[PDB]
Amino acid sequence: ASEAKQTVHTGNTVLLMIKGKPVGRAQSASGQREYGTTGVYEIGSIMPQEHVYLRYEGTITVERLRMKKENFADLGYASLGEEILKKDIIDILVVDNLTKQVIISYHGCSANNYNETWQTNEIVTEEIEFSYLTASDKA
Amino acid sequence: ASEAKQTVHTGNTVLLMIKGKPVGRAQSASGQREYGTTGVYEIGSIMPQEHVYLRYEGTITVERLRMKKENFADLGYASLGEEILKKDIIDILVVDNLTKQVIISYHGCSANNYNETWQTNEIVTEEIEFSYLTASDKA
Amino acid sequence: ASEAKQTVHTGNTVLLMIKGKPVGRAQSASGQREYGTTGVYEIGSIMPQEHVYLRYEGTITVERLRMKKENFADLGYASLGEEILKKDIIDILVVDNLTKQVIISYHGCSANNYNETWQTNEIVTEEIEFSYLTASDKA
Amino acid sequence: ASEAKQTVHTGNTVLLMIKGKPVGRAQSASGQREYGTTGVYEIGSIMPQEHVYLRYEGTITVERLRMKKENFADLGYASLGEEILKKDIIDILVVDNLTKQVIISYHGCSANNYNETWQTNEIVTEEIEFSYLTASDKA
Amino acid sequence: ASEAKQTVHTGNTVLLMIKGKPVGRAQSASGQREYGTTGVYEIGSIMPQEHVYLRYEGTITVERLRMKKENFADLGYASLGEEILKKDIIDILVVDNLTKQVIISYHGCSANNYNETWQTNEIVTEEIEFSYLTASDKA
Amino acid sequence: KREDVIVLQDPY
Amino acid sequence: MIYFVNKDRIKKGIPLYYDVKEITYIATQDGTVYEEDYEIKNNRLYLNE
Amino acid sequence: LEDQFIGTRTINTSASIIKDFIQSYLGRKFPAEDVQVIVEGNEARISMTVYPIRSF
Amino acid sequence: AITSVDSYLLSEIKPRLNTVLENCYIIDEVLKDFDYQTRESFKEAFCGKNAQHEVTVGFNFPKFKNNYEAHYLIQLGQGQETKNSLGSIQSSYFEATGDTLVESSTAIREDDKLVFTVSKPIGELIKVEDIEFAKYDNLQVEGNKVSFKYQTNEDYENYNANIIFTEKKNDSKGLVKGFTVEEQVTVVGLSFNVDVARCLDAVLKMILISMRDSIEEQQTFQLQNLSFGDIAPIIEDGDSMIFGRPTIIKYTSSLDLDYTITQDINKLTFKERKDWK
Amino acid sequence: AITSVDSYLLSEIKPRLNTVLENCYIIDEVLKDFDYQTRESFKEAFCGKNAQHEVTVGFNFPKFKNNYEAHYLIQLGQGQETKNSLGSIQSSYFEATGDTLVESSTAIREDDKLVFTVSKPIGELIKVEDIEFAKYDNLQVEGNKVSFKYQTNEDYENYNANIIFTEKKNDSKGLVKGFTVEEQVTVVGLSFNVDVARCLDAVLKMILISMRDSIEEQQTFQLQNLSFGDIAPIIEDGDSMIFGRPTIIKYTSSLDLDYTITQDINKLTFKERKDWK
Repeated sequence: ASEAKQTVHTGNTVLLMIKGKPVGRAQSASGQREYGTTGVYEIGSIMPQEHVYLRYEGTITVERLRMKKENFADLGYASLGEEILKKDIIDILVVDNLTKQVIISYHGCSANNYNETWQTNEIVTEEIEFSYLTASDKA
Repeated sequence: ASEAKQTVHTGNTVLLMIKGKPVGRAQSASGQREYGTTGVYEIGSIMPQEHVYLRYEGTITVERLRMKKENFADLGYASLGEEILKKDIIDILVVDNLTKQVIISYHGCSANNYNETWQTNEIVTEEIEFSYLTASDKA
Repeated sequence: ASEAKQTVHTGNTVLLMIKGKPVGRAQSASGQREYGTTGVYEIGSIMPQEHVYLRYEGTITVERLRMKKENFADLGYASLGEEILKKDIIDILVVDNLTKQVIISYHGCSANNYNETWQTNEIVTEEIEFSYLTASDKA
Repeated sequence: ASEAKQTVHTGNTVLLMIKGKPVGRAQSASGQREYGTTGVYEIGSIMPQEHVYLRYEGTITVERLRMKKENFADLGYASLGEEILKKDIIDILVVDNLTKQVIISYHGCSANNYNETWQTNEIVTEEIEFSYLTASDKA
Repeated sequence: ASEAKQTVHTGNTVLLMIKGKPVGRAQSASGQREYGTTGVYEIGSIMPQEHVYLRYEGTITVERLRMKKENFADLGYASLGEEILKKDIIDILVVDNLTKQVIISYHGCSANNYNETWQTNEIVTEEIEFSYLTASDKA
Repeated sequence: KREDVIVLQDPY
Repeated sequence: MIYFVNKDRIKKGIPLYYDVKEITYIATQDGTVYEEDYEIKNNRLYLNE
Repeated sequence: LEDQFIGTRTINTSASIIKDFIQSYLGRKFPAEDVQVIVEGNEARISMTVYPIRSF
Repeated sequence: AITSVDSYLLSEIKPRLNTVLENCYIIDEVLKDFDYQTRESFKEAFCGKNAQHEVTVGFNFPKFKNNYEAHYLIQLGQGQETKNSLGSIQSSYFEATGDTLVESSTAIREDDKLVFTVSKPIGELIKVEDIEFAKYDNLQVEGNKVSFKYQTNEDYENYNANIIFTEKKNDSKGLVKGFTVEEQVTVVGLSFNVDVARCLDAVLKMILISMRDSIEEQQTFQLQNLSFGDIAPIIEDGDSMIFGRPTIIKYTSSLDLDYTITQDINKLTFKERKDWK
Repeated sequence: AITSVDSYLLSEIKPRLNTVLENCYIIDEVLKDFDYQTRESFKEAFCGKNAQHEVTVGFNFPKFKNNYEAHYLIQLGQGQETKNSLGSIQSSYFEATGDTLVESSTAIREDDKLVFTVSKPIGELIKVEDIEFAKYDNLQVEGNKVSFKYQTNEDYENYNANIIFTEKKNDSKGLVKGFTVEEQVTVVGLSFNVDVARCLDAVLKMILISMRDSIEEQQTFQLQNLSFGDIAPIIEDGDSMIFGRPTIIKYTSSLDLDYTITQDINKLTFKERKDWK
């Protein structure tokens, strides 16, 4: 039995795609978003009178096992040195595995930091964080 | 046996409703509230003489499993991009499941931040936080 | 056998009372207190010469399971909205269960913050914190 | 067999005494001490040239189960309200249980803060912290 | 069976080399990297208009069991005292164990701090952190 | 073994 | 055997656990049940309402 | 005054939710003590008390 | 109160089981995921008013033989106290209140009031269904009657409502003293046919889901939690094996007593007495 | 819905097992890591259309003898509820929706619209394969038909598509009430030849990997997790031993019911009534 009226996304249900290639062995993606909501106050009451949006901000963080080939460094999406200055913005798509249908798009991603951890009883881990210009979904 | 003289609310006893629809698969709601209580001091004693209320503040935070349909983004309550500027305030009701009777109302909610976490052994999680203008209950 | 020469208070030994009603299902009470003790130093030695008391401060924090009736909101001791401006100070008594004898009184309590947490596998929890003007015991 | 050439103090080996009475049911005592050691640096080398002592500071913190009688409040050593202004400094002695011989003396103790926690599955706990003027041992 | 199309690096797959000698008993290496990505905002919209890279920074941290010979102090890479002023920059290579092929190079490493922990039920641990001028990979 | 658990009519 | 008798079992008849060939004793709180007030058919027991 | 909703836009509504909704409408826009809600079948009759002017 | 989870479950399951089994399309919906022949055979045998077989419910350790074709065995399990109140005060009351009740009733006119009559004295009124009264309506409760002003409400002179309320025992003060317990009951659907055991499992899970909304376990017996065992032979050495799949139902509930207080104080009085030293 | 993981696994494994075994190069790829003689012997015996031996699948506790040369025994295991929703509301719907379906279909011209016909009434359309319509295309759904404007699309007059959609039961409101369960099923490949047991293990792991992409366990039965036991003699005192290696398949899934709501409100009405006090 398979029902649509209730369903949740799961780690197996969702592809992560960059430039039309799926990202293998991605372990997590974390999207965070903030609007700077500021409350308005005045003489005459302690209550907030209004809220205003002032500054949009958001980041996408991805953890991945470091493959022997097609790393973020080998794919060119990450940067180790001054060549960060020569990487154009990229769009990261999170896509439904069954329907191949875009769930959410992060547009204009730009790398904040890049980590690699080499450890003796574990698989090596990449982690990367991007600032992005906006996010959207289409249906 | 069923007694009213003692009873506590529980996760099963309480509906969460927005715009007259129940929010499916909500995992938690956390309501927090602050009055800015400031103590008055003077030359002549170390004791506080009085307390005054100066600034009301409060937030409602909701965690939810990301459904394949009727997400906060699909319902329109959340915002991913600049369209946050076009969302009017909404009222969030917490309602007794048995009597359909309002327990507490959060009025004038406005989104502070919105998160989604995609992870490989778990169901995807939405989380959202709103500032609100006031809260009330009616009986 | 029952001995007085050693005895400690326990969760079962102590009633919490407000306005002459016992608070049902209270889970904890935490009383904290500070005097601002400041050390005096001078040219001629590294040692503190004296200590002085400069500013008394204290709070009482209470956690409670949210009952379906006689909540702090229903009792009126808590406030959800602007009606906080209309609540007079209240005195909170901690009382020996056996002798009905006052152990400690917190005088002039005034609410700092109020929380409710709604969660899916748990009983709902109230928590409240008051600033108070003084504390005393009588014997 | 009982040897002196190696021996360590233990919770059972040590009495805590105030004003010549042992403190019953004391759970811990923590003594902390600081000298403000400041390093001297100069043009011409990165190395520290010297260290100087500038400000002595120390505290003694005691946790205790709240007895039904002879609390720190009942003994008068603690203060709940403005009567803190009328408590003279007291000396706290830590004493060898076997020999009745003073291990360390904290002189001129003065209370910083006082806590009581009332909780439903536990014995009630007092905790108190004093600033002190000096510490010494005699042999 | 051995496949290249998927493979991840692991603690056993990777040599750490300094000055053409492998570092024995290295327990972890952690490489971190930051570009100072700053968002551009203006009057007329809350959205970020652009992101700019402003300041590259990175560190390599290595934990190692303190050998009886060929410590970082004995190898001369670490410094205990003023002789830090006489250590030239060194390049740290992380190398594929099978192919002897360089995975990533950290160039111009310079020591920030150096720790040793001596403990009674454990092997002694060295830990060292370097700032580096750049990182690169070659293929 | 006796037919206690599942019990069936007599053949006639 | 023992059965609680209810409106359904009155209307539908009690399906007996055993393949009863004959009854040697039958009784209730009110006493013995007389043969005009019970019947067995198809290994079902029917009782007077 | 009128504000009205029709067309299956809601689930599991009750007389209490109606009364709060009206006060949300009025609070953002008269006393909650002064209004009554009766729900019956598909109808919710909302009744407002009002004070005509008596002469002294 | 003191409570008995096993007897609650027996009392609640038996009518619900009967009312599902007498209603064919409910079973046809519950068993939609099973194999077609399993579904149709179960529905033919046990379901509908003409069903020749029957299910049964009862506690373990009876002295007689049971209907081993299909039988829900209820089996009281472990428990432990989990959360305590300060002073063990679970609540306090000014008027001794009984169980919660829901009753259907109709309005009637009486002396230009509308009234609803209830079978028992109303200790507290929680809700009159689908009505919220204004102050103008002059809502009053008295004895076992609810009363409601006629003047503006004449259209409702025969309005039909459900009253949710609770009994009163007596006018007395006291403290509800007690604690919370977490307690387990096991239920197993025995059948010598494995496909019947699997269908009885499905039906029981449906029944428990439906039970979560009942007033009994909304007010008490909260936080129903379900665990499921393997399917296994319960008895193995008859002419045939008997199979079952256990389920464990865990509930959180209050155990408490009404400690009545006889002491009452109705006047302070003041006196001044003079100290001549 | 209520669900039966065991019957799902049986229904899903049997056709997949048949379709792999009738296809030699698939087995030749799956067994590439085994010893050459093991691989060739398995492929000779069980594989291809001419295979004289056969594999079999079924539940445990049959009353007859099985094909102990190669048999997948399916064995329903434990489970527990893991995550609950507030109010137990798993979802809500304005229109009672059935199972998800995927069907092949072809466009046809009708009255200068293109239409796709579907075997059942469309409760919701999720995707028309390889098409994204513009507003100009005037996409509409009606009954069991999808309809699509002809004017600009004449080249596609016979276009072949797959429709992903879901049934509707009826036009009614309600709440999907239920919870999530984590549940285990064991599967073991029995053979009296140890090399056959090892090959049946490999084939089963391949089948389960392939199963992870199916709509059934994408929409339900999510988060498949596999555990593996030792290889051991299952029976030890025949003329020969019977060997097997257990695997445990664990699934997370929703148990829920459609609680329909009959209450509907279609007009508010307002009245003013005057208080003369």
